[PDB]
Amino acid sequence: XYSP
Amino acid sequence: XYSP
Amino acid sequence: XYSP
Amino acid sequence: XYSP
Amino acid sequence: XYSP
Amino acid sequence: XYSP
Amino acid sequence: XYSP
Amino acid sequence: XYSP
Amino acid sequence: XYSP
Amino acid sequence: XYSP
Amino acid sequence: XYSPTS
Amino acid sequence: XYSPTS
Amino acid sequence: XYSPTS
Amino acid sequence: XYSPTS
Amino acid sequence: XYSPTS
Amino acid sequence: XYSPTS
Amino acid sequence: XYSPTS
Amino acid sequence: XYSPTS
Amino acid sequence: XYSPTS
Amino acid sequence: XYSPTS
Amino acid sequence: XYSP
Amino acid sequence: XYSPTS
Amino acid sequence: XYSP
Amino acid sequence: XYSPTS
Amino acid sequence: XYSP
Amino acid sequence: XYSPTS
Amino acid sequence: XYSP
Amino acid sequence: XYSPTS
Amino acid sequence: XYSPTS
Amino acid sequence: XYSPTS
Amino acid sequence: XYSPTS
Amino acid sequence: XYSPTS
Amino acid sequence: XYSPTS
Amino acid sequence: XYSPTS
Amino acid sequence: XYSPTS
Amino acid sequence: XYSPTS
Amino acid sequence: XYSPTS
Amino acid sequence: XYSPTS
Amino acid sequence: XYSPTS
Amino acid sequence: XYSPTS
Amino acid sequence: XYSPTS
Amino acid sequence: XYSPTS
Amino acid sequence: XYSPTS
Amino acid sequence: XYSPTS
Amino acid sequence: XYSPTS
Amino acid sequence: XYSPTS
Amino acid sequence: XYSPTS
Amino acid sequence: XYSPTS
Amino acid sequence: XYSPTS
Amino acid sequence: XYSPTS
Amino acid sequence: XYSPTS
Amino acid sequence: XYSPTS
Amino acid sequence: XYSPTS
Amino acid sequence: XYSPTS
Amino acid sequence: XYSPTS
Amino acid sequence: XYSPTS
Amino acid sequence: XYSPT
Amino acid sequence: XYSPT
Amino acid sequence: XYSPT
Amino acid sequence: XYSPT
Amino acid sequence: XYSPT
Amino acid sequence: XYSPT
Amino acid sequence: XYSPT
Amino acid sequence: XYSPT
Amino acid sequence: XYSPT
Amino acid sequence: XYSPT
Amino acid sequence: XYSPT
Amino acid sequence: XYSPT
Amino acid sequence: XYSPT
Amino acid sequence: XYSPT
Repeated sequence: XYSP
Repeated sequence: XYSP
Repeated sequence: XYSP
Repeated sequence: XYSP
Repeated sequence: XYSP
Repeated sequence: XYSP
Repeated sequence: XYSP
Repeated sequence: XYSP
Repeated sequence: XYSP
Repeated sequence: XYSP
Repeated sequence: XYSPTS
Repeated sequence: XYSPTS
Repeated sequence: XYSPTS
Repeated sequence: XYSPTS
Repeated sequence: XYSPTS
Repeated sequence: XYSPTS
Repeated sequence: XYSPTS
Repeated sequence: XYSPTS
Repeated sequence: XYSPTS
Repeated sequence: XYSPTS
Repeated sequence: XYSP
Repeated sequence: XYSPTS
Repeated sequence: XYSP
Repeated sequence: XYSPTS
Repeated sequence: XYSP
Repeated sequence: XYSPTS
Repeated sequence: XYSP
Repeated sequence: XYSPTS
Repeated sequence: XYSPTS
Repeated sequence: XYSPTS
Repeated sequence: XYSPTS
Repeated sequence: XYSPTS
Repeated sequence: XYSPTS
Repeated sequence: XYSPTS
Repeated sequence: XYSPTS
Repeated sequence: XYSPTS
Repeated sequence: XYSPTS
Repeated sequence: XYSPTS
Repeated sequence: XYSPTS
Repeated sequence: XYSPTS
Repeated sequence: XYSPTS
Repeated sequence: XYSPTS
Repeated sequence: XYSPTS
Repeated sequence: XYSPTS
Repeated sequence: XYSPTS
Repeated sequence: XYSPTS
Repeated sequence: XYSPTS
Repeated sequence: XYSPTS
Repeated sequence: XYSPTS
Repeated sequence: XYSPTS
Repeated sequence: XYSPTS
Repeated sequence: XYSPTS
Repeated sequence: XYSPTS
Repeated sequence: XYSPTS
Repeated sequence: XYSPTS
Repeated sequence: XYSPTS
Repeated sequence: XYSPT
Repeated sequence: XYSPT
Repeated sequence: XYSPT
Repeated sequence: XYSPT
Repeated sequence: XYSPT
Repeated sequence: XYSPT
Repeated sequence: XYSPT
Repeated sequence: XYSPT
Repeated sequence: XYSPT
Repeated sequence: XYSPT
Repeated sequence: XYSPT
Repeated sequence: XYSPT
Repeated sequence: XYSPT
Repeated sequence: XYSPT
């Protein structure tokens, strides 16, 4: 997986 | 996977 | 995978 | 995969 | 794949 | 694939 | 493939 | 392929 | 292919 | 191919 | 291929 | 292939 | 392949 | 393949 | 494959 | 594969 | 695979 | 796989 | 896998 | 896997 | 995973 | 796995 | 995992 | 696993 | 895990 | 696991 | 774990 | 596990 | 596709 | 396609 | 696809 | 297609 | 895909 | 197509 | 995918 | 995926 | 994924 | 994932 | 994950 | 994770 | 994790 | 963790 | 962790 | 983790 | 994780 | 993860 | 992941 | 993932 | 993924 | 994916 | 994908 | 995809 | 795709 | 596609 | 497609 | 397509 | 962990 | 983990 | 993990 | 993982 | 993963 | 993955 | 993946 | 994937 | 994929 | 894919 | 794809 | 595809 | 495709 | 396609  |  |  |  |  |  |  |  |  |  | 010019 | 020019 | 020029 | 030029 | 040029 | 050029 | 070039 | 180049 | 290049 | 290059 |  | 390169 |  | 390189 |  | 390299 |  | 290299 | 039917 | 039927 | 049906 | 039938 | 149906 | 029939 | 249905 | 349904 | 449903 | 639902 | 739901 | 819910 | 909820 | 809640 | 349910 | 269900 | 269901 | 169903 | 069904 | 059905 | 059916 | 049917 | 039928 | 029938 | 019938 | 019949 | 019959 | 009969 | 029985 | 039985 | 039986 | 039996 | 039997 | 038998 | 037998 | 036998 | 036998 | 035999 | 034999 | 033999 | 033999 | 032999 998760790359905000 | 997930690339917001 | 998923590329918003 | 998925490219919104 | 899918290219909205 | 799919190109909406 | 598919090109709507 | 398919070209609607 | 198919060209509607 | 097919050209409707 | 088929190669139209629609 | 099919290669249109829509 | 299919390779349009939309 | 499909390789458009949208 | 699909490899567009959007 | 899918490999766009968005 | 998916490997974009966004 | 997914391997973007954002 | 996911392996970006942000 | 996830292995970014932020 | 999670990479804010 | 997660193994970044921040 | 979590990498603020 | 988590194994960063901060 | 947690890496502030 | 967690095993950083701070 | 926790690494402030 | 936690095993840093601070 | 292989043995599609209908 | 291979042996399509209908 | 392999034996798609409908 | 190969041996299409109908 | 393998034996998709509908 | 190869040996189409009907 | 394997035996997707609908 | 394996036997996805809907 | 394995038997995802919906 | 295993039997995810919704 | 195992039987995640929602 | 095991039976996560929400 | 085991039966996490929320 | 075991039955974490919130 | 060891956590049985015999 | 070890977590049986014998 | 090890998680049997014997 | 190891997760049998013997 | 390993996930048999013996 | 490994997922047999022996 | 590996997924046999021996 | 590898998916035999021996 | 590899998918034999030996 | 490779898909033999030996 | 490769699809023999040896 | 290649599709022999040796 | 290539489709021999050796 | 090529389709021999050697 | 050891699970004999 | 060890699961004998 | 080890799964003998 | 090991799955003997 | 290893699947002997 | 390894599938001996 | 490896499929010996 | 490898399919020996 | 490899299909020896 | 490779199909030796 | 390769079809040796 | 290649068809040696 | 190539058909040597 | 090529048909050597």
